[PDB]
Parts: sequence; structure tokens; C-alpha cells
Amino acid sequence: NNPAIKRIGNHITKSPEDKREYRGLELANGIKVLLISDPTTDKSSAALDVHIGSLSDPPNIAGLSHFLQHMLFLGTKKYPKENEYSQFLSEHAGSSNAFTSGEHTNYYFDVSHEHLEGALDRFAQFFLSPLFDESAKDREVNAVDSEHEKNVMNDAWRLFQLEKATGNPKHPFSKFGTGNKYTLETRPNQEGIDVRQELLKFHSAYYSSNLMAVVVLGRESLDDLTNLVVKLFSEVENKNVPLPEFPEHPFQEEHLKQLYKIVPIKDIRNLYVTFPIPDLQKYYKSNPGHYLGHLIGHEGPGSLLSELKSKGWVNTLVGGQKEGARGFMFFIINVDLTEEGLLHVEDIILHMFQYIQKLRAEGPQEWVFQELKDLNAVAFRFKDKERPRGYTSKIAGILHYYPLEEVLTAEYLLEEFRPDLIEMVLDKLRPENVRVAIVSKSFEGKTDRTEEWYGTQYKQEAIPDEVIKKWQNADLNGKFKLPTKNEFIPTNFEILPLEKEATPYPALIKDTAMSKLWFKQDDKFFLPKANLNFEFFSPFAYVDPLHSNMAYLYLELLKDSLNEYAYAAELAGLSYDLQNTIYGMYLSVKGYNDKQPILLKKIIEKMATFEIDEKRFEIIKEAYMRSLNNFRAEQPHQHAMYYLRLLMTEVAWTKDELKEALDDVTLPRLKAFIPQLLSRLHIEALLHGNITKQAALGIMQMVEDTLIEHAHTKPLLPSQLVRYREVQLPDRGWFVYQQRNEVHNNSGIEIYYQTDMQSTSENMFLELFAQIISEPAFNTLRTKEQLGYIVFSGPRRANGIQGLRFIIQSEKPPHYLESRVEAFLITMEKSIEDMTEEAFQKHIQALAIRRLDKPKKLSAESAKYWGEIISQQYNFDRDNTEVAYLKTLTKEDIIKFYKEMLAVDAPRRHKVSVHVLAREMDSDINLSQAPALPQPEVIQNMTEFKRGLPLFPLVKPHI
Amino acid sequence: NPAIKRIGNHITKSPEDKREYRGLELANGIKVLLISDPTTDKSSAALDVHIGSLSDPPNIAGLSHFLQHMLFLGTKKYPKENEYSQFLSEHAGSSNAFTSGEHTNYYFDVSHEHLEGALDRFAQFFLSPLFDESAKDREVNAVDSEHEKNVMNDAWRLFQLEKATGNPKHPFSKFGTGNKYTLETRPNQEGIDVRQELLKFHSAYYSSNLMAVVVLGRESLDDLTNLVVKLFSEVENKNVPLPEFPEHPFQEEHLKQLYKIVPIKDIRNLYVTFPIPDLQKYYKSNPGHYLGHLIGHEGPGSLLSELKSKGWVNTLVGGQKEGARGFMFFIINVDLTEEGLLHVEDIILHMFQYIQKLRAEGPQEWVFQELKDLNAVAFRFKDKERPRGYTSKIAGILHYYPLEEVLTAEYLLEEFRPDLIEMVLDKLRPENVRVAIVSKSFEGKTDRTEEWYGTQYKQEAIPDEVIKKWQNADLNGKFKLPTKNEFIPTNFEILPLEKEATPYPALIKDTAMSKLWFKQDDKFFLPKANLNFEFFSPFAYVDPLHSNMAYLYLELLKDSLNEYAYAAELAGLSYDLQNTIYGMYLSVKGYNDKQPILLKKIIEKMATFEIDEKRFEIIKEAYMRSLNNFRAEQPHQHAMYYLRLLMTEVAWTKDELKEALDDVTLPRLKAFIPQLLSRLHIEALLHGNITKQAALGIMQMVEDTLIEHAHTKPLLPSQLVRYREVQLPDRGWFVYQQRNEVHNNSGIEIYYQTDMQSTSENMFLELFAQIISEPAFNTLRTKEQLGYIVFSGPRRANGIQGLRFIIQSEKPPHYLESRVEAFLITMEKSIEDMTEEAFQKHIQALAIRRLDKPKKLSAESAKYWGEIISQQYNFDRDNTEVAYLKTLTKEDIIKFYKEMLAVDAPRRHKVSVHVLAREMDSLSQAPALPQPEVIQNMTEFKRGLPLFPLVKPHIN
Ligand SMILES: COC(=O)NC[C@@H](Cc1cnc2ccccc2c1)c1ccc(OCCCCCc2ccc(NC(=O)[C@H](C3CCCCC3)N3CCC[C@H](N)C3=O)cc2)cc1
Ligand SMILES: COC(=O)NC[C@@H](Cc1cnc2ccccc2c1)c1ccc(OCCCCCc2ccc(NC(=O)[C@H](C3CCCCC3)N3CCC[C@H](N)C3=O)cc2)cc1
Ligand SMILES: [Zn+2]
Ligand SMILES: [Zn+2]
Repeated sequence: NNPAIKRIGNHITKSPEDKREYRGLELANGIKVLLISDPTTDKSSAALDVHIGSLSDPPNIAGLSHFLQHMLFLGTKKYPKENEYSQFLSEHAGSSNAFTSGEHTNYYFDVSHEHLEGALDRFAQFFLSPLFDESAKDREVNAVDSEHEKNVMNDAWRLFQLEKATGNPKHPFSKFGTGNKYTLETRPNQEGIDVRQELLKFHSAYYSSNLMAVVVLGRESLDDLTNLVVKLFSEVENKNVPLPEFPEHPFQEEHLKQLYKIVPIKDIRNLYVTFPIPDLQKYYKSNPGHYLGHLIGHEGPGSLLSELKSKGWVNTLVGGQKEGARGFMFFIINVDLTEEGLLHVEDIILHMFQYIQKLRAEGPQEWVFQELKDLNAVAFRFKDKERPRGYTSKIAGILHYYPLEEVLTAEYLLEEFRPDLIEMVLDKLRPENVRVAIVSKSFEGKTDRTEEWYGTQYKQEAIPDEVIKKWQNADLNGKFKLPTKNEFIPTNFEILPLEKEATPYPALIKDTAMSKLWFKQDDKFFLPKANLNFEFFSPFAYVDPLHSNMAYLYLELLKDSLNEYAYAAELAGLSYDLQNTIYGMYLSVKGYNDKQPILLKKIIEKMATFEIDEKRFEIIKEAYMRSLNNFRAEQPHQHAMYYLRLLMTEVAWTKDELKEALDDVTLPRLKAFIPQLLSRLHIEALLHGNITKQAALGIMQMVEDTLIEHAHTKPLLPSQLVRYREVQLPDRGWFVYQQRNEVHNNSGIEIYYQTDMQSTSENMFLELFAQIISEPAFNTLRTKEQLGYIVFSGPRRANGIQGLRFIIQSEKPPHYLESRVEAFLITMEKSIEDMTEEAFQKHIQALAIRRLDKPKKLSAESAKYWGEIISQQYNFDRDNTEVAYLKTLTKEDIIKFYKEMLAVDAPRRHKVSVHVLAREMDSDINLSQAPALPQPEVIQNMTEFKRGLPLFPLVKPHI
Repeated sequence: NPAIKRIGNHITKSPEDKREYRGLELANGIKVLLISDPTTDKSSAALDVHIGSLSDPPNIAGLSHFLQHMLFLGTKKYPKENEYSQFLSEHAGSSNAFTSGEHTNYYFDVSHEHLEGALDRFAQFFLSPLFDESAKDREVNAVDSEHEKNVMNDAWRLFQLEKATGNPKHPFSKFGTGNKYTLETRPNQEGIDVRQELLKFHSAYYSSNLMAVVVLGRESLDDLTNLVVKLFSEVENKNVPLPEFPEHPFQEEHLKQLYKIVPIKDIRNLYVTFPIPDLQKYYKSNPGHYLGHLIGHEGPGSLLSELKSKGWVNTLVGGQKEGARGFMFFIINVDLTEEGLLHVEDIILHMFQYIQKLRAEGPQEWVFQELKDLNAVAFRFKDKERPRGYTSKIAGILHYYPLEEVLTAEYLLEEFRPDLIEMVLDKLRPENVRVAIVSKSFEGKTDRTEEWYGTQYKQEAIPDEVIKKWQNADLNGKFKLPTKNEFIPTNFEILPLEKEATPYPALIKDTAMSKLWFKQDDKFFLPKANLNFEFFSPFAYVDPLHSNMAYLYLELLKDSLNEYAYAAELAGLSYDLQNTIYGMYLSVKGYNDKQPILLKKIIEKMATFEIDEKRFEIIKEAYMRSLNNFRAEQPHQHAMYYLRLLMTEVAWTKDELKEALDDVTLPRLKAFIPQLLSRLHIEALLHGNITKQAALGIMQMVEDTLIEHAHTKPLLPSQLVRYREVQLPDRGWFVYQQRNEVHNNSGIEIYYQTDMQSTSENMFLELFAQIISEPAFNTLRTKEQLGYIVFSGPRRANGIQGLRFIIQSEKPPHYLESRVEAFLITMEKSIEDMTEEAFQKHIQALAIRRLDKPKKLSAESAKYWGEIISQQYNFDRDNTEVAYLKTLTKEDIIKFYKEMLAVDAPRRHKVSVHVLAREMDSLSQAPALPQPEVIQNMTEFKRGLPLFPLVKPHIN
């Protein structure tokens, strides 16, 4: 009926549990579209994906597709204002982003459901009439340069690019996609290159509709969205641009049978094994790479990892298919290395080849495939509802590779068993086709080459033919066996009827000296899943640095020992997490409820009757020592946040204290620790999901009985159940703690204005001021003043106390940052004074909607409940109570609050700043007038600082 | 001049004693000792009448005690009753008195400038006392108060019960305290005028010939002679023959008798007594001291060692017990285990076996010689005594020894008399034994009740078969005589005062492992040193279990080291070792000579200690009963104990500790000790006859002994955390209520928390406490008659302070609250009205008290140790704080009360603890009080309030 529509796709295959409605169609200009109708959604979204990226970049400008990614969303003929799209989405509780890959430039946003047409109209105009405003040319270069400079000191980005540089330089795969100040400014200036004209050349030659895909999600019907997208996207130019393909592999003979020795930033030992393979995409209905990745990357009994671990060579492994570009892919086998693993690289690889050879001897297995196909079927069926912004962005890219009807089922379903394709792929995984890379600090001052884009230090060798022959002739290994029938595969998906005694919030169904049990039966999602949360309290887990180290190692060793068993459950959508806390231990079991008690039983049984293997203990003790030293390689803002937590909490063991006390951790001392730690405990739990009241009680009893029987567990005294207090800062006080980051040449800062103890009134005073200043903070400090890559503002909540926080990572000294934040606070006071009641009520309403936002998955609901339980505040109806009080708030109340608590001259001001210096550092112009800042009290000793100040009380519970 | 009957020869003193002495007998028969000490801060005098309670008329019990109370209540020269106490209060003085069975000792101290003034008031009570009728009823309520206090005390209960089981016609059977019944109720019923009987007794017994006067002053011996003659030569001589009681109060019918007594506390004791002749005459030889030393010995081969080894007894006390002139006793008292209580006959057999070993081996001259040598050293290097107690003690012993031997008397032994040792030993036989067993296992199984205390007991005759068994006691090979004591000091060298010596302790070491404070003694010059150590460990108080483990570890350590340590303790080298809320405390005191040997053994034992399973179980049981036994402590103590739990950050209760005790196993304790000693911090004070280098060597030795045997590493500074005081809110009032199940008396503690300690805050509080001190006693105790215990003063804990009131009364706690509140108003008025002259008198009185210089090393060390344990280190505090006190005004104090303590103060921080009586249900105008916040749960109360900072240390 409509000439603007080429074809309306048939039924879009979806999960029976999916209530969202789908319509697929192709427009006359060649745009592939998917319309998502969700009358339930709080946020409406859209995405456009151009099948052009950084592999198409011109030789003259490296990072041009990525620079276009920035320059395209700056002004349009309909909306000449550069920041229109950004402002509209900010004004209507939205957000936007984009990314550039080698073959795609994806653009996306979300907005309040009532404003889809307005946001989409602004979005569509960039694909119709862009202007590329010459005024933002230099700031975008700096935004792209800031992105790369952040990546430069990242080990993964370094490796990613070093791999690209060690392939065929004549191949597009070797291109540097990010760009920088050099590639976008310095170099084009020297060569008399017109950056804007080269950008427009690129835009006009590649950005065509035939290579585009659109996804629109909203409350509006399928037909209303069909009209909206036709109106907005049938006018987009169709220059019939051919799809860029790369059939030739960037890895030719001279790039095979090669060995690379790389120097990292962090003290990490890793082995990377790669095989170039053809492009397997077209075989998505059988997916041979997934079959082989499942087996090679298996962690159960008889796996390659198991043997490599037993040999004491590796702890972790990753195996499978890795995307390349249209025409090529890679097969990887990635492992970490123990000190002995680094010495037995050749041996490890021999074992890798022995496992690959076992699969050849055994041949493909239909039963392994049946499990994989059946599991993905259950996965797709009971899958959680997606965040619309990520959902659209994802589908936009997927539309290019699959028929309209298969874009939901694409990466989930398996149909045909193709053992011939498995045999085809497995045949490329051979020693004459291997590329080997070792990453070790031991290569420092022993390297001859440099990757210039990042500065990575490496050496390259050709692998001796005698090493290749040993891998080819590799003898059989009986330790390697194919996995067994996965008994963890779920079968019972019955949604237990909603009980007569069912409550809207978690109810305390057990209250004893040993345990406090909070339970809720899911009354919203109705998926066969549940979340089991346990917090085990012991004063012996943080009494001193030694015991803290021992509580860490205990649980690392426990997860390691349970790994081979737990893996099968993980594959069957049942996962667990076990971490030590500053009060004891945390256990979470998520996923399908069916086989959930079995894994829980095993976890607690292992906990209570743990037999430590000396070899594992020594390997894990070494890796934890490295992990301690590796904190220095973390970013300055991350360090700043770590120092404030130390400073502000009553008891807190530093990384320096923990590593000093690690040497004293012996195997008998640890063997003595476990019964002592488990001798006396309090357990506080939350069991939420597809469970009944009597089932939750039986779970808790099983947990109790296992600890009582095997560990001889007894409860703790209520006087022993004590939490740490926050430091109480003095009125009109300002303290500064300074430290240096030795890895990065940027500064870090956290500015904390401590207000008072949390309450309905105090929370909403702070949250309203935070709501008001939120967007301006980013546009001022980040966009206008260009302070740093990281600019953050919001409430800080710790130990029942709260306040206002500012986190910034800049190239400018922390003391300059101090004066800028202070000027901004004055501007915000002016803004609140000057703003209208209409603009003020919009803030109260924006915050109110965010706080009343319904959780969209069970885990999101449980996380809200868990927060109230771990804070011991138990205010499950918080949002309603606090939103009712917020609506009564006046402009003058926030002005008074600022005047008394936050202002430079406020009578009750409590400012504490943490300054993290850059690697090389030492300690008008139409900008806001910064006030006069007093002399800070410089903190020299964390203990003396705490000893000289009072500590706050602890917040009283609701229940 | 002729008023002196004779002047004694040289008064034998120590060459180390710089004080001058003069003895003389007055014409009226008064024996006198004069002490000339120009350096003395306080001067003192004491008069002792050799007549006591054993002289009371049978129809008026406690009359001698009553005369003591009525004597110092006005005279002809000084008619007002308040005169004497008032005079001493105005001139930095004090006074007290005690009545025993044979003596009435009256004594005082005053400023060294006001000796003549004070002694003149004192002297009149021995010339023309008035005995004011106004105080008759108040003094009876005072004597009745003292007896009612002792009524629930197990030691006073036994003391009287023993006296109720002998010859009733013997003066020893007398109740010497008296009460409202014996001094008021019964005499009125019998038509006895107590006043005339009081005057009768005083006339008959208060004779100068039975009196001894001791005077200590800055004044010369010649000037002291003139003063004591001027005042005491007029005391009338009634020529009273000194009473004697040579019959033994236990005649044949009272021998071979078994007594079964019910206690208040869950205690188990065995008392074995032998009536003996009055050995006082043999004081130069002293055979009772000899046998006491051997029978009571705690070293290898001793009676105790075997009784411990068998698992029957933990402790033993042996030797002569004083009776009166004419009779004495020889005792062997032990405590019992659950098993000792079932093996009493076996314990006494073992006692008799040991006695027989002393017979078979005969007397040892070297044993006597060692005692002689030890008393010579102990007399020579005797610490300087506070004048008040020094005069009091001499006034008593003046009666017993010649003038010249009054100081050496209780010390020096001369001739070895094996004949006497055989004579005394011949009395230690089963035919002459008396046995008493104290145990709750007798509750409901007794027939008699002691009338004065209500003590429940049974009397039995020891069977002839049991006596015969004990008589036939074999020789036991387990008993061996003690060996030569290798702890006897020989090196008495006083090291020269170093060029770099300091007046206060100096920080001579500040490492991660230890903080060492040192001071060479520049005051006393006796061959002694005090070695104090604080060991910090987060594992000594992490939970109630570790706390019990810390207690038991040191108790077992002290137990195991006892046989070795006793020899040192006899040789004047004692030690203390106890668990703290932060770790452990060790103190080594006495003669420096053998001091590092003992300290090396204690530190070695700490680390290489091996636990005996039998002792562990025994000590564990002893500690479980000790926790329970707290229920029998006074209600005011209970009230003090609860406020320490309420106001401290972390504090494990007696209930939590006793609940944790069953989890203390032997493998658990063995795992704990290596763990506790693994990481330590030591804070020490080494004060005495030592050099800087000697101190450093001592600290290094302690550190190295721990490093070697325990692999000790230092803690992190971040781990050296001290508990905080709960910060009370402004205008707040919290009440905590409990009950005392044992006592029918109420206990209370009222705390007005002020602020953190600082020069200004300390002196505000201390000056306010000075002003209200006597009035609090006079109003609430004397006038209102609230109770025996009425206390007011500053409270100091965790760098914080405030005002406190402690009252033990039979009246309910809420009443005391309003009466204390009424008193606060009364003082608010009293301060506004008092003169500048009256105000300055309070400043001077506090200044004098605060500047009162220590008389011995121990007292100086204690002052320094207090500065160390608080982590304030303000050694020059007393000078600084007094200088500031002298700048304070009546206005400054008025401001402080109105802001912090007044019923309507803006910053009033009140917390009260109420401990009700056993039976209890759950005048100036008192102000209106708000409704208090009742503390249900101690932890929730603590969680709901903030915590104070910790006081900043005073740096050099
Ligand atoms: C993309 O960036 C790079 O190219 N980086 C370069 C190399 C490092 C390198 C290499 N060679 C060089 C040669 C010369 C010079 C320098 C060199 C540098 C690199 C770095 C990191 C890196 O990260 C890994 C993720 C890569 C994503 C693909 C993938 C996903 C999942 C799985 N597999 C799994 O998650 C599997 C499942 C697969 C599907 C079936 C079920 C199993 N499973 C699950 C969890 C763990 C388990 N053991 C396992 O196995 C495999 C691939 C990849 C490559
Ligand atoms: C004062 O109160 C009473 O009398 N109460 C009565 C009885 C309990 C009783 C008894 N029998 C009864 C019969 C029938 C009915 C009721 C009865 C009740 C009692 C209670 C407590 C009591 O307390 C004990 C002290 C009593 C002082 C005499 C003394 C001092 C020191 C030493 N001996 C030592 O200090 C010796 C040294 C002596 C000198 C040379 C060196 C050794 N040494 C040192 C310390 C420890 C060591 N094991 C030791 O041995 C001996 C006696 C005394 C008596
Ligand atoms: Zn970018
Ligand atoms: Zn009295």
C-alpha cells in the first residue's frame, strides 16, 4: 500500500514469555527496520547503525570514521543549535551515545516514553541535513585525543593494537581506528590537509541508506511507529554504496609460526594462542565455532584447563571464536600464567594441541550439540527483559547480518547439526597455523621493537620448526576426556502459585540468634528463577590485616576447589558469587531455581569441610600478592575513592598493611583460621524469586545444619554484631590528604562535603540539590572548562551518614580543580535563586520519576531489597515515603540547606578532599569567579586524624 | 621539767633513716616517742589507750567502741564538738580512730606549721572531755551503721562465729562492735543509762599509765619534749592494772570439734586452728614466725605443693594468729577445690605428716639465720611511711616494747631457740585441733544460727578413729625442707646520679616494638626499682572468649611460676601480672640486685609455658565461681560496674564472659598463647636505682626473650586503638535499672558528663568538687542520714570527665536522685554567698592536696604510670594545673555550673544507674525533674549515640 516501504517482514520469531510486539520492514531507500511496541516501557529508544567504520578510514586521516561519529551529531538545518539533541534528551530524562568499530558506526538514545517523536525527529535530521559546525572541530579532536590517552595506559587496548600491527600491514585490519591530536590536527596541518573537506568527502561517499539499519522502541502501536519511521527515514539519501568486504586474511605465511614477547604495565603473566580461520558468520544456524569454543574452553573434569591447573601452569582459560571482519575470523586459546607456567610455554601449547587432537580422534558429538541447542532454547525462553537503549543499539547492528524475522533468535537458537563444519574449523587449529604471544614484565629491558600508536615494548621471533614438529607429533594424553551429561540442565519451570501469605516487600520469616531470614515470592516477573543472598558475619574476618588476608585466600581457594563442579551449573544458568567483606563473607546464588539447592548444599559443605591443596594455596597466595601491588596501576580517581573510604571509616586496612601481613600467612595458620572463623557466626539472608515460604525456611535450615554439623557453628552475641562508624568532621573544617599515582600522568580528586546522618528530610535535601546540579556539572566542568575525561557529582552514602561528592580525573593539578568546583557551587546557588518555580517543580518531578522507577528484572528488585538489609535500615517502602516528602520541598528549603551545609562560609560545612597527583607532577578569561579557600589541614597520619575526631552514631532500623 | 620520769637511751633506727628520735616516760606513766623530721609536709600525733572491747561490761557490748566515738565531741578549753574536725579541715589535716580488743587508738595529721594548734585540741580530750549529749543518738546510728555493713561480709561473719563456740564466760566470746540493740534498745529496756555507764568506764580505764603518745613534727626533739610535757603531764593516773586473759577461750570440751559453716559467696574453705600459749614474751627468738615460715612455705617440697599436686587446695596461710595478753592461736587455712571438700580428713593428715617431718628433722639454725638476715635488710631499707599511719602504729607497739626497741621490735631477731620450736610444735597435735569447713554444700543441713550476723552452722565432734589416724600419720617422702634462698640481695649499691638525670620520666626509646620511659631515682636512695610493662594485643579482648583466655593464661602462668617466685617474694622481690582490656600488665618491684633474673624467668615462662591439664580445669572452675560471686558484691559496686559497661565503646559483661567460659578448652588455650604473643607493642616505665643504659638493657632483654621464643613482631600503629567514651547529648537524661539479689540496700551512681580533659576543664571540675566535698558529706550523710556510703567527686575515663555521686542507702534510688538535685541548688546558693576569703581557702586546699609529694618510690612511680596508661604523659601536671587553679574566680565556677551541671544547664549530660535492694519494689526543696530515658539494651543505647574523640598526648 505504501510506496516508501519495500517489504513488511513476516512473523518476527520471539520468546513466548515476551509481551513486546515486533514489526520488521525494509524501506525503499534500503534501510532495514525493526519496530518494538512496549506499552509498558518507561523509556523509549531508537538506534541507527551505519555498516561503515574505521576499516574504511583514509590513509591520510587515522580515526576519520570515529571523528565523523562526533562531528555528525553537531547541528542540523532544522535544529541549527549544536547542543539541541543533548539539551532535548537532558530536558526529557533521556541519554545518548555512539561507538565506532571497524565495520559499524552505531548511534543511539533513550528518552521518557512521552517524547519519542521529538527526540527521533532531532536524531533523524543528522541523517538528512548535517552541518558539522566548524566551531566544535578543536574540542572534538580533544575528546577523541582524551579517549585514546585513557586507552594508552590500558593493557587490553595495547594488546588489541599490537596484534593489528603484527599482521599484514597492507591489510585494513592493521589501521589505527581511535585517532588522536596527531592524526586529526598535527599531521594534517603539516601536509596542508583540509580536515573538514576530508570528513565531508568520507560522509558523502559512505553514509548511504542502503548500508543503514534503524530500530525504534516505544509505547505507540506497531502502525504508529511504522508511520513515524516512514516520515523520518524514507527521505535519507541512497548513494547505493557497495559493502566493504575483506576475504583475504591479515595473517599470511610470514605472520604464522610466530612468537611475540610483550612488556605489560601491570604485573600480569599471560599466554595468547591464535589461529586465523575463515569467516564463520554464514554458518550461524549450526555455529561450529561455538561447539568448539564450548569444548576447548570447558572447565569441568577432563578439560584442558583442569590438566593445565593440575600441572600448576595456569589458573584461567578462555577459548573460542573471535570476530575479525567480513571475510575472516580467529580462534583463540587464552590462559594466565603461574611463575612455572611462564617457564613451560612450549609444554602448555603441546597440551593444547593434545586436546585439539583428542577432538579429532573422537570426532564431533551430537549429544554435546543437543545440550548447547537445548540450553540456548531455555535461555531465549526465560531471558530477562532488556534495557531499551542497549536493546535497540544491539538489534541495529544485528539487522545487517540476519533476515528481519531472525533478529531476536539470531544469537540464541541453533538448528542444524553440521559435524562437517566442526571438522572444517578444527582442521585450521594446527601448529603450522599458530601465532603465539607471551605478556610478562620479565621482558623488561630485553625487547627490540616498539608499537608506535601505544608505545608497547616487544620482541618478535620465528618459532623453530623442531618446536612446530613436537606440537604436530604431540603424543596422546589420557587426562583429556570429553565432558559428561550435564546433570545441572533445568527441567522444572513451574511458576509456583502466588501464596495467600505473599507480601509486596521482603518479610522476616525467621529471627534467631544465628540467622535473620528475609523472604519474598516474586509477584512481578514470573520466570523460573530466584536469588539467594547470604551475609555471614564474623569479627574474625577483619580483626587485623592477617585475618583479612586469610578470609580472602580462604574464599579464593574455595571457589578454585568448587570450580570444576560449579562450571556445569554456570552453563545451565545457575551462578554463584563468594566474596569476603569487612564484616565477614558474602554469598549469592542466582538463576533457575530447579537445581539451586544442590549447588547451595555443595557450596556450604565445601565451606565447612575444606581441605586445602598446598600447591593451590601457594599459587593463589602469589597471585593475591601481585593483585595487591597491581593497585598502583589503577587510575588516579580510583585511588582517590579508595583513600577517602580508608580515612572516613573507623577501621580500614590499607593495601600496604595487607601486603606486609601476607608473608605471615602460612598453610597451618590458614588451616587454623577456617574453624575459628566458622566457630561463631550470624547469617542474614534474602531469598527472592520463584520460591514459597516453606521452601525458603528449608533452604536456611540446610545452610544452618551444614555449618552446625561440620563446622560446629554457634551464634554470635548481639553486642558482637557491631558495625563501623563514619568519622564526624568539625564545623567549618577542611582536611586534605595527598598521595601520588606512579603509573598515570593525570590527577585524581574526590571532594566530600559531609552533611549529616541519613533521614527522610536530609536525604531529599541532598538528593534535590544533587538532581538540580547534576546536568550543569557535566556541561560546565567537562564541556565548557574541559577539566577532565572524568567529572562526577552526586550523593555519597556510607555507614548511615551522607554528603555531597565530586570525583574528577584531570591533567590539571588538584588544587586548580578545587577552585573550579567552588566557583561552580556559587553559580548553582545563583541558578537556584534565579530559577522559576516552573523549572524547580520539573526538578522535583524528574527526581520523583527516577526514584519511583519500577525494577525491570528480578535481580534489579533484589538489589534494592539487599541495599536496605546490608545498611540495616529495612525501609522497603522508602521511595513512596521520600517522594511524598520531596513534593512538599520549596526552593527556599534548598537555599537554606546550601547556606547552612554546603556554602564556602556555611556554619556547618564539613569538607574533606583527597588529592591524587600525576606521575610527573609535584606539590579572568571569562571564567567564573572562584572564592577564597582557607589553608587546609594536611592529613599526614590516618590514625592520628581519626584519633582526634569523634565518630557518628549508627542509623536506627525501620523494622 | 620534773614531769619526766625518765629519758630513754638511743632509739635504734636504720642508718638510712634521717629522722631524729627521742623516747621518754612521763611522771604520770605515759610512754612517749618524739620524731623530729624538718622535711615533713604533714605533722602527726597519736594516743593509744591499752584498753579495748575485751574490757566491755557484759550488759553493754561495744562500749569501748562507743567511748571512742563519744570522746572527741568537745572539751572545757574547746567546748564546740565541730572544733577539732573543723580545725584540721582548715589546716590541710585529717583524723581517725579505731577500737580493737585491747587498744583505743586516736590519731591525726595537720600542716607542719599547725602542729601546736592541732595537738592542743587533741590533748584536751585526755584532760577534760565533755561528751556532748546532742551526738548520743547520731553516734549510736554510726556504730550501728558500721556493724550493719560487716553483717553480709564473710570475713567478719567467721570472725564472730569462732568467738561464739568457746567458753561463754571468757572475754574472747564478746561482740566488740555493738549496734542499735546493744547501745540503745536493750540498755533502755534494762534501765541502763548509757551516758552514766560511759562516764564510769572512761573514769575506770582511761588512765595515763595505760597510755602511749607519739608525736611527729618539723620541730626539734627539745621543742617536741616541751610541747608533749606541757600538754600530757596533766593526764590523771588511776594506776589501772593492765588486763590479762591467760585462760585459753577453748577448753578441753571445745577441742577435737568439727564446724560446718554456710557462706554468702560460693567459696570453699578449710580452717585448722591450734590453741597455743602467749608466745609474745619470746619475740627476740620468735618460734611462731619460724614454724609459720616452714608450715606456710610455698616452694619445692612444701605442704602447699603436695596439696596443690593432689588437686585439693589452691592457697595456704600458716602461722601464729594474735589472741590477747594470755592466749594465742596457730593456724593452717586453705581454700578447697570440689575434690578437696571431699578429702578434708586427707588434707589434715597431710598437714600433720608435714608437722611430723619438722619434728623428725628438728630445728634448723640456717632457716632462723636466713629469717634474721632478711628482717635486717627489710628493716634497713624500709620505705618512708606517711606520718599519720607511722604515729598510729608506734603508739600501739610502745606498750609492748622498751623505748629503744620500738622501731626494731617487729623486725630484728636475735637468739636461736630450738627448745621453743619444739615447745610450740608439741602443741600442733590432733588432741589440740579445731576444724572449720565453709561450703554451700551445708545449706539446709545446719541447726545453729550465730546471733550477731545470722551465720548458719553445725557443731560436731571429730571421731576418735579420725583423731587416731592423724596421730599415727606416716612420714611422707613428698615433703622436703626448703633449700637455701638464692634471691637474698647482697648488692645494695646506690648508683651515682647521672649527669643527664631527669626530674620526670624521659622517653629513652620509641620504636615500633616498644616505648620506654625512664627515670633514675633522685629522691629515696634505697636499693630498689619499679619495672612496669603494658603489652598491647588486639587478641586479649576481641570477644568474651579471648578475654577469658587472657585471664586463664596469666592465672596458670602465675600458678606454674609460684614455687620459684615465692623465694623472691620472701627476699623483697615481688611481681604482679594481669590481663587488661588492651592486652597484659606486668610489674616487678623491690630490690634491683636479683631483679633481672626474675624478669628474665617471667618473660621466658610467658613464651615457653606448658599447661598442666589438672590445674587448667581447677583454675577454670575457680574463675567460673569468681564470675558468679560478683552477685554478692555491694549494690554501689554493681552501680559503678554498670556505668563502666554503658559509657565504654566495647565492654564484655560478667554474663557474656561466663557464657563463653565453657568454650575454653585446653587445645583452644594452647592455640591462643602463640597467637596473642605473635604481634605486640610494649609500653614501659623503669623507675628506681638504675642507669639509662641499665634501663635500655632491661627493655632489650624483654624484647629479645619474646622475639626468640614467641617470634614476636610489632603491631601496626593503626592497630593501637583505645576505647572511647559514649558522648551524651545536651539536655539528656538516661537511667539504667538493675537489682542486687543478695543485699537489702540500694546502690546509685549519678554522672554529669562535662567535656574532654584539658587544663581549664580539669580545674573547673576539680575546684567545684573541692567546694562541694565536705558539704556533700555533712548534708547527705551526717544531716539527711541517707547511708553509710555518700561519695562526690570527679570521674575520669577515656580522656573524658564529669561529676559523680555514689550513694549506698536503704532508701529507694529515685529519692536519692531528688536529694542530690536539692543539694546542687543548696551549693549554687552557697557559692554566690561565700566570701573571696572563703573561696581562696578552697583554692589553697586543692593546691596543697595536688602538690602532696610522694613519701616512697612506689607512690611516685604510680603517678607516672597513670600519665602513661592514659597516654597523656603530663609529668609536670600538678605544677601547671595548680598555677591555673590560682587564676580561677567565683564567677568562672558559677558560669561552669550554670552551663554544665544546673538542672536547666544548656549542656547538661546526665546518666544515672539504679541498683535496687533485694526486697525493694520496681528539708531543702528538690527541683522538678524531667522524665528519664530508660536504657533497656546497652548496645542499642551505644549505637544511637556518638563517640567522643581521644585526648591528644602531651609532647616534649
Ligand atoms: C578483541 O581484541 C583483541 O583482538 N585483542 C588481542 C588479543 C591479544 C593478543 C593475541 N595475539 C597476539 C599476537 C601477536 C602480538 C600481540 C598479540 C595480542 C586478545 C586479548 C584478549 C582477548 O579477550 C578474550 C575475549 C575476546 C572476545 C571473543 C571471545 C568471546 C568469548 C570466548 N569464549 C568464552 O567465553 C567461552 C564460551 C564460548 C561459547 C561456548 C561456551 C564457552 N568460555 C566461557 C567462560 C570461560 C571458559 N573457560 C570459556 O572459554 C572466546 C572469544 C582476546 C584476544
Ligand atoms: C581475724 O579473723 C578471724 O580470726 N576469723 C576466724 C577464722 C575462721 C574460723 C576458724 N575456726 C573456726 C572454728 C569454729 C567456728 C568458726 C571458725 C571460723 C579465720 C579466718 C581468716 C583468717 O585470716 C588469715 C590471717 C589471720 C591473721 C594472722 C596470720 C597472719 C599471717 C600468717 N601467715 C603468713 O603471712 C605466712 C608468713 C608468716 C611469717 C613467716 C613467713 C610466712 N605466709 C605468707 C603468705 C602466704 C604463705 N603461704 C604464708 O603462710 C598467719 C596468720 C584467720 C582466721
Ligand atoms: Zn569517541
Ligand atoms: Zn566506729
